[PDB]
Amino acid sequence: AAITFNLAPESLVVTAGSKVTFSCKASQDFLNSATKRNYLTWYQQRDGKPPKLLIYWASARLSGVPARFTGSGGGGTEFTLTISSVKAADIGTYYCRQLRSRPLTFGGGTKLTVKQPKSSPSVTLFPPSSEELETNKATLVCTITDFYPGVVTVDWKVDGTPVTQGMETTQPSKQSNNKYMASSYLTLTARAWERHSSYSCQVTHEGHTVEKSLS
Amino acid sequence: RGQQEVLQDQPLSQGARGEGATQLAPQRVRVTLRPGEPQQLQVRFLRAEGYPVDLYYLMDLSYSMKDDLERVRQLGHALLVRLQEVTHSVRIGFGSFVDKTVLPFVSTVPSKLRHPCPTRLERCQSPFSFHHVLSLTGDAQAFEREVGRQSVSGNLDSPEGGFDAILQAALCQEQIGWRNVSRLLVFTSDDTFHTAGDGKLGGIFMPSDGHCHLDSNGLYSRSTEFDYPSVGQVAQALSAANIQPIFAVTSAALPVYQELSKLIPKSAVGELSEDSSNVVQLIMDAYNSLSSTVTLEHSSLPPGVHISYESQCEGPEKREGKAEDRGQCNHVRINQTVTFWVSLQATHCLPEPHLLRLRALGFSEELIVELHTLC
Amino acid sequence: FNVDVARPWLTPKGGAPFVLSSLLHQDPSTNQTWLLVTSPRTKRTPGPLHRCSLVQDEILCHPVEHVPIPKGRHRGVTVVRSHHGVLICIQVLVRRPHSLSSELTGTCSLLGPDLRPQAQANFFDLENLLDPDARVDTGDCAGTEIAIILDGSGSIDPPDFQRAKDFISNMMRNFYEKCFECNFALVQYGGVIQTEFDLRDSQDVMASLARVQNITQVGSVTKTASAMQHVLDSIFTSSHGSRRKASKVMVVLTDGGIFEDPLNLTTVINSPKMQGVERFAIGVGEEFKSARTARELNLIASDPDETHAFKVTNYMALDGLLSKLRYNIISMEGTVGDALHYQLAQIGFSAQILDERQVLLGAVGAFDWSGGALLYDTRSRRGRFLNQTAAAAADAEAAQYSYLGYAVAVLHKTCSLSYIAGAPRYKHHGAVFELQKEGREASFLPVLEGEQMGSYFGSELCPVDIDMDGSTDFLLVAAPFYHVHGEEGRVYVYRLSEQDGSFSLARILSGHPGFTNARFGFAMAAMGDLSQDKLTDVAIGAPLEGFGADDGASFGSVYIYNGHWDGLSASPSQRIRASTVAPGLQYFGMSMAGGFDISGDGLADITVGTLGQAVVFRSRPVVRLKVSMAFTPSALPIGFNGVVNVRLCFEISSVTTASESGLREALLNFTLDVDVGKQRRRLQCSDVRSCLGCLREWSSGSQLCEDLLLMPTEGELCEEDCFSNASVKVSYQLQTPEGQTDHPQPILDRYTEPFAIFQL
Amino acid sequence: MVQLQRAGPTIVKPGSAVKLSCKATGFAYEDYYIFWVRQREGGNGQKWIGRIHPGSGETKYNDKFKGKATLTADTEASSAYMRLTSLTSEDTAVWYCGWERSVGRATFAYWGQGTSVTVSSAKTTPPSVYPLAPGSAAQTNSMVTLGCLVKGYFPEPVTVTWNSGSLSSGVHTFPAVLQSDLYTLSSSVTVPSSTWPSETVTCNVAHPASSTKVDKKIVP
Ligand SMILES: *[C@@H]1O[C@H](CO)[C@@H](O[C@@H]2O[C@H](CO)[C@@H](O[C@@H]3O[C@H](CO[C@H]4O[C@H](CO)[C@@H](O)[C@H](O)[C@@H]4O)[C@@H](O)[C@H](O[C@H]4O[C@H](CO)[C@@H](O)[C@H](O)[C@@H]4O)[C@@H]3O)[C@H](O)[C@H]2NC(C)=O)[C@H](O)[C@H]1NC(C)=O
Ligand SMILES: *[C@@H]1O[C@H](CO)[C@@H](O[C@@H]2O[C@H](CO)[C@@H](O[C@@H]3O[C@H](CO)[C@@H](O)[C@H](O)[C@@H]3O)[C@H](O)[C@H]2NC(C)=O)[C@H](O)[C@H]1NC(C)=O
Ligand SMILES: *[C@@H]1O[C@H](CO)[C@@H](O[C@@H]2O[C@H](CO)[C@@H](O)[C@H](O)[C@H]2NC(C)=O)[C@H](O)[C@H]1NC(C)=O
Ligand SMILES: *[C@@H]1O[C@H](CO)[C@@H](O[C@@H]2O[C@H](CO)[C@@H](O)[C@H](O)[C@H]2NC(C)=O)[C@H](O)[C@H]1NC(C)=O
Ligand SMILES: *[C@@H]1O[C@H](CO)[C@@H](O)[C@H](O)[C@H]1NC(C)=O
Ligand SMILES: *[C@@H]1O[C@H](CO)[C@@H](O)[C@H](O)[C@H]1NC(C)=O
Ligand SMILES: *[C@@H]1O[C@H](CO)[C@@H](O)[C@H](O)[C@H]1NC(C)=O
Ligand SMILES: [Ca+2]
Ligand SMILES: [Ca+2]
Ligand SMILES: [Ca+2]
Ligand SMILES: [Ca+2]
Ligand SMILES: [Ca+2]
Ligand SMILES: [Ca+2]
Repeated sequence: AAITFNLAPESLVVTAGSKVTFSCKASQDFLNSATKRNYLTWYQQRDGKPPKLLIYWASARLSGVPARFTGSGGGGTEFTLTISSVKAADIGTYYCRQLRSRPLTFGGGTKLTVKQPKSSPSVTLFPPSSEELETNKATLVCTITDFYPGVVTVDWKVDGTPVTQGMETTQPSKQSNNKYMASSYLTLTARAWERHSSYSCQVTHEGHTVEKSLS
Repeated sequence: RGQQEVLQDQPLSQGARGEGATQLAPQRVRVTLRPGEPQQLQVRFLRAEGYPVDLYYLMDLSYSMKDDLERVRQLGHALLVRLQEVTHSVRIGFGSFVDKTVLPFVSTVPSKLRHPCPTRLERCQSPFSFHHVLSLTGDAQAFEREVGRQSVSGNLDSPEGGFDAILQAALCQEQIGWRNVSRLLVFTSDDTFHTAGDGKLGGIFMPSDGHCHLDSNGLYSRSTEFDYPSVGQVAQALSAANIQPIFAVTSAALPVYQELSKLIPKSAVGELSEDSSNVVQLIMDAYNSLSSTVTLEHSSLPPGVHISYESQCEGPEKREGKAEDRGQCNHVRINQTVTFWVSLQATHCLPEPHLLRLRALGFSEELIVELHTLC
Repeated sequence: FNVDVARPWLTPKGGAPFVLSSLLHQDPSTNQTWLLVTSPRTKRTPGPLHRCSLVQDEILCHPVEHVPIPKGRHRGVTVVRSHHGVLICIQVLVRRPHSLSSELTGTCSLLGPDLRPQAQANFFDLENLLDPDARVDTGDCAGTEIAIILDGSGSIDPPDFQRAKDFISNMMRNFYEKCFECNFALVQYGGVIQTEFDLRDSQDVMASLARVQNITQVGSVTKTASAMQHVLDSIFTSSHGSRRKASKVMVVLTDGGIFEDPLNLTTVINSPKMQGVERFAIGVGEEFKSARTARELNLIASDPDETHAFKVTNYMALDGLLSKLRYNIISMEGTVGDALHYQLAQIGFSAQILDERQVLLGAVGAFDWSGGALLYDTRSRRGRFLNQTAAAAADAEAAQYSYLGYAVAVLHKTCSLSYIAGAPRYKHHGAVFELQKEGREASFLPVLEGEQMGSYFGSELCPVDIDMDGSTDFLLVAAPFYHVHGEEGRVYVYRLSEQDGSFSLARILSGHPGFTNARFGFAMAAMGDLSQDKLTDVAIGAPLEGFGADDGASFGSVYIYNGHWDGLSASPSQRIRASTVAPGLQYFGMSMAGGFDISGDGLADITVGTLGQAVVFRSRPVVRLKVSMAFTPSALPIGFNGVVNVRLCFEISSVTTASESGLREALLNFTLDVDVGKQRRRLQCSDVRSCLGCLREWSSGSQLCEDLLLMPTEGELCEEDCFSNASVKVSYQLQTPEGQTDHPQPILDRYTEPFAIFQL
Repeated sequence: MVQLQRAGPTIVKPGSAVKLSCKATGFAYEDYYIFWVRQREGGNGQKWIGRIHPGSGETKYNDKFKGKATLTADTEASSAYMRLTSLTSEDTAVWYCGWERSVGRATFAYWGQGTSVTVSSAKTTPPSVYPLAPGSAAQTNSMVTLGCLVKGYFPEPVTVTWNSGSLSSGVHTFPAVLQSDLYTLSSSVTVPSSTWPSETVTCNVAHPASSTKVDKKIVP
């Protein structure tokens, strides 16, 4: 057995200088009856860097951590890490952590994202390259760039018939300009590519469906 | 102040031939105490005339007791007769012991396990720890028949495993047939005894536990697995079972068993002849000297409770006031009454009602005191 | 006190070892610490010794090689230890082939500090190792089976036949007198063949003898070969009492030759089963003078025919044949009633390593269980037996059954050694002996004696060196079966004189009041230094404390006594109870060891042995705090009505733990009592919160500080006392996490007051 | 101060075993515990592995890694190790050794730099670069988008630039994804239509694992 964690929300949309508040809850009490301390720890991780210790006990900060972070979160089963005024350096992922009993478990984490005004995706479609056909391979790629928020869905259709197999969607990522991007592939053989006359990709976002096509 | 009540005060009675025996009164008394204030409870004990007796014979069957067994084979009827002079319903039993069946206590060469006697022409028994033979019965013929069917055995070292037999006899109540009457165990031997710790010589490390281990045919089969009883364990078991030992031991072993008797509160020691010819007189002398001592003792007191006794052997006796921890009167004649003054005081208020059991050692009767406190 | 009962380590229950004793060991070179445990022989593990370490938060055990391997029953296993190495002893049984006796003594192995074999010793036939002048250095300034084939042919008239029966009866009686292992069978033959009684019936000599007189004559033709065949088929088999390893004999008693026998003699004699049967032919009657019957007799008998074939004039002459047959059939049994001496000496019953070469071994069964000790030199392989001087025979018998050598120990004086031994049965209450040396003669004498019968005084010994200067200061003697109500036990603490080495009682120790059965004192051990004061600390066991109560989940305890400059503590500093350690522990506290660091903290630890399991207890750091305080103003001026600044700083004055560790997870909790003792106080805390139940986390350094303010009490100040010093009391306390924590949390020094007082 | 170093990334075929390392400096190596945690991609977060106490060699394992990991320590070299047995394609993750806070309780007060393990049977294969010719309809807009497809390369990484790195805006290098057993990647740039095809547009793809550099000019 092991203590379970529910760290929600999975992500928070925040703006510089605005109060923020995470939350995770534990399936068992963390209040060690003797020392009366709650055995929960908070970590911070910047993309591409090892995690760091922020708050060891439920409300005790580590040396070097700026005061704007606060542990709070009493009770023994519900905890909340609060930031008085978010800043750019604070953009990352935070995990809360069991410390009272074994096995030791984490809460999955919560990622912060800076808020930006909505931006419709810029969609472009490129047919298979000429040289790929001489290798008996064919693939169709659609690029979706500079859109906000980062949630979108795409549906591929060849000759108006949706295809649900043979696609690989590149991981959406966040840019320094506070925008997102994405891509999708359409694995096909050269023989299979010539079986059809026209192709099209569909994009779903907060608005009206946007499409492109080839032939 | 304090208070004291009587719930049962059934009059003393020697008891009709069918029922009515009562030798201790009162039987139920309620005491309430304000700490620092003493209260004096009165108790009185009457020595009935024909009180029943249960006798269990426990004989050492080592080889040196071969001559002894020949006489015991024929003393059942006489022993029954002599006890019938002092009591109206006597019954007798029998059991034996030699030692544990492991080296160095007993020779484990298979031939000597089949025949421990020095020569192959005489009757012999394989060594055993304890063997219950005859349950208590009122028939001397059964005693003569079963004892006559026994034979002597042998072991390797002088001390014998009789403490096993004593403890098993105390613990095994239903098997041996004990009644709620005067219980007398006659332990007869010619050598000293083994005690806890000795078993380590034989590779035994599990101490004796207080459970009856006799099997379907009255044999302590699991003897080699457990260690000998300690002296304190035997004393405690005899006290709990209310059995009175009478050690009939030869002259060489007399001092050891006198020292042992001092530790066990009610017991007697006598000199057993080399042939065991004087067993009946030994039993009778011990029994008479044992029933003429009336001793009153208390169970474990609650915390902060104190108790004292002032024995009174006759009505006009003085008030000495000595703070003895256990009343006792000696040379109590049949058909007589004595009196103990049990004084009770306390220090702290108890958290709940407590109970005491003041029992005349050697008899079943008892006196439950329901002790409370106030402030 | 110092021992961590919240984090025990246990050997798996029902695991490979059924621990009988546990023991800590350390190789002085590699500094590796093991946990040696013992076990009886079982099908799972031949035993007797295993070395166990802490692998995966559990105790895992592997056997130690080059140790003697017991066979069959568990006779006894003994193990001791010193910085010179480890000694193992096993009681072994050797059944001497010739006679009906047994020898019970030990076989031993002396391993080095790293458990590599160094020496071995077998103690059977001890008189060949002995040396009554070896210097006692003390730093001086299958039996026999017989089958009889009786001829019942009618040619024997009834008188001669009663004589033949009498011959058989006298033969049986005579043979049993000088051959205890002999067994008999009787087959009467003729027109028919008839087992009178097989070897099984011979186990009751009287009944078998009776059966002989009960025989009835068949009186018909002589079928001798069929009689031999029937003895071969029916008498000499495992189904009728015969034993494979036992000798097999025949005695044929015939008065004439074979005539009209359906079988053939030469095939019967040559039969595969006959090989190994010693046939004796007894011939009676005139017929045997003829050549043919003589040939038959020489054919039935086994050569040398002069010693196996026989002839007698008439059936009366049989009574004389007994001598020759008895010589030729039964081998002499030899002496069997000789004295015991070293036959059951049981050497290795106790043990003690004196130095790299010499060991001291107990010999409880030495002389009718008088006892003694053997001083063995494992390199020269020679030893000296030491015991109580016999003097006249009247005194030698008085020393029987004392069990001297039940326990052995060494006392270390400023300039010499001294060997002591235990005699729990001495005068039926126990005693402790000591080796007095006077030139050549060295012998044990009683120095201490018990008081109660059967208390087993002297069964356990524990010399204690309090300040670890190399000189014993106390001697602990146990009487585990001491009786008041049941068996409670007792322990006698004996002070050792620095001038004469004499003994003088200092104290009597008893278990917790409330248990009639505790067996207190059954196991004791000097556990090195646990409290970290550089004084030795003792442990005692009460394996029966709580036996049989309630569900009986666990019983047994261990008491921990701390040592002081004036000797052992008056009352125990700890009492570990089996029920608070784990479920299922039976007889917790019958073996112990300590003084070696097994957890990795660098602090000495403990091991307690259940009857079936081992337990290891981690010791805890002992922390002493130092309280300092400062005032501002340093003193209150007359009429002052302001606020007093206070700087309170605690410090770790003990070097037991590194500074960076601080107090680990324990929170410092302190309270301030201002102007203690006054009916109405003159000062009080600025904030009640700041001075009551103040919890703080240590700074991770060697010091912690706080700042506080005090203000005068409200209202006019009483004129009775206006300028007396104000007393401030700072009582502190450690709050340690509950549960099973990775590091052993600190414990405040029990023998230092947990507070300080300062004045203004 | 306290810091931890590690061997670095390791590529191993399925079914093998790997012995990672975590050197320690700046503290008494035999007084504190060393913990290991496994961080996996795809939202798997982190899961604790076990512990080891160098002062005594004593270990403890989460049941999920009971038979998988095996920790050990070297007091002389002040370096700990983890041994992973019978690695599978699922064991691919980044692992971290740690050092418990001296006071209080914080399992990972200090972390090592990072070590990444990939369990793949694919051989070292260079990439194949395919230009993405814009559709005929995209030539009429003010802004034109181009790109290339880096398909079929292993192991990671491959660095993609445009015009020998002179162009530094509008470049989007999406994270690579694996097909079958061989990785794939794409990159999209955007330049004014008034500059393409009127001016050369090219990309440079470097695959150090094969010492391969490929140049591909975009053509309509
Ligand atoms: C402490 O330990 C010492 C040994 O270190 C013991 O001394 C031994 O004592 C035993 C007797 O207990 C001595 O036994 C010897 O036995 C031999 C055989 O005697 C047999 O025959 C006689 C009858 O004739 C029987 O009583 C006996 O049981 C045997 O069946 C004899 O050879 C010995 O006597 C001869 O030698 C001794 C010693 O040289 C002479 O004094 C005698 O006059 C005679 O010549 C003897 O009886 C054994 O010899 C002793 N050994 C030593 C070295 O002295 C102590 O008994 C022991 N103390 C205690 C208290 O147990
Ligand atoms: C920090 O230490 C202080 C020491 O004073 C602790 O306060 C004391 O706590 C104990 C345990 O709860 C109290 O004992 C109990 O108090 C009441 C009143 O008598 C009663 O219910 C019980 O009989 C028992 O004695 C004690 O009164 C209290 N105060 C003092 C002055 O001793 C405090 O609890 C500690 N901090 C923490 C967080 O535990
Ligand atoms: C002797 O007296 C004792 C004590 O009174 C009796 O013990 C009883 O044992 C039975 C066994 O089933 C219990 O149910 C009773 O509760 C016990 N107490 C009483 C008061 O009966 C014991 O049975 C008596 N023995 C004989 C033979 O009468
Ligand atoms: C085994 O342990 C002992 C005891 O700690 C070590 O002895 C110490 O050795 C160091 C140098 O290594 C000295 O500075 C200490 O003073 C020694 N302590 C004592 C109490 O004498 C010994 O070195 C260790 N041996 C090995 C091989 O590690
Ligand atoms: C005890 O005395 C009473 C007095 O009535 C008597 O009936 C009873 O028999 C007594 N016993 C003897 C032996 O006299
Ligand atoms: C043999 O013994 C039996 C049984 O005791 C008896 O009946 C019978 O008469 C005896 N036979 C002879 C010949 O003595
Ligand atoms: C048995 O057989 C042998 C070998 O054939 C022969 O010599 C002998 O005479 C025979 N004996 C009898 C009694 O038949
Ligand atoms: Ca005897
Ligand atoms: Ca006799
Ligand atoms: Ca015996
Ligand atoms: Ca000393
Ligand atoms: Ca100490
Ligand atoms: Ca330790």
